[PDB]
Amino acid sequence: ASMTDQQAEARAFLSEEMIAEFKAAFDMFDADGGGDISTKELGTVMRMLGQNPTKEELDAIIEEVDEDGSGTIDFEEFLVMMVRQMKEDAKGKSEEELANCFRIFDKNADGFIDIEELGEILRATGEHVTEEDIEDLMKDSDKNNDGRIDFDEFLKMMEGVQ
Ligand SMILES: [Ca+2]
Ligand SMILES: [Ca+2]
Repeated sequence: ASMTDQQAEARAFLSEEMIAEFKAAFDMFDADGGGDISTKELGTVMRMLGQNPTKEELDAIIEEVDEDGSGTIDFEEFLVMMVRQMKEDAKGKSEEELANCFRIFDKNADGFIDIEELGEILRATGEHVTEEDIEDLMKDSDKNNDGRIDFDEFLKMMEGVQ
């Protein structure tokens, strides 16, 4: 992926109204109307738009985009950086939520989901699940054949591909 390839993929990931919303905030720091902002303002615009880069991440980005020393980042490069951050933050949110889901499923807090806990959570959804359906999910998710689902197997069960 060239930079332009990365920029075309960044644009394809976002709806056009979202792109124009991001440009409306970006434009408030341009002033000069040139299609770019100081790299000193990148963190501010990113956080205004709901992203949370660390300082180390921002330094890494600035160094990626400011090799000519102009001290600016353009809008197309800004979109590439926003999509990278959106993907990273969403990944972190999903892992955090899966760890909370496991702590709820594991009613007895022993570090495993057993067939009784699994049957009880699935029946409470209201779905017409049978004991055979519950046993089939258990057997398919239980990689090491100990009769239970630990957090590593839970992550694989839920994420599915993984
Ligand atoms: Ca348990
Ligand atoms: Ca197991």
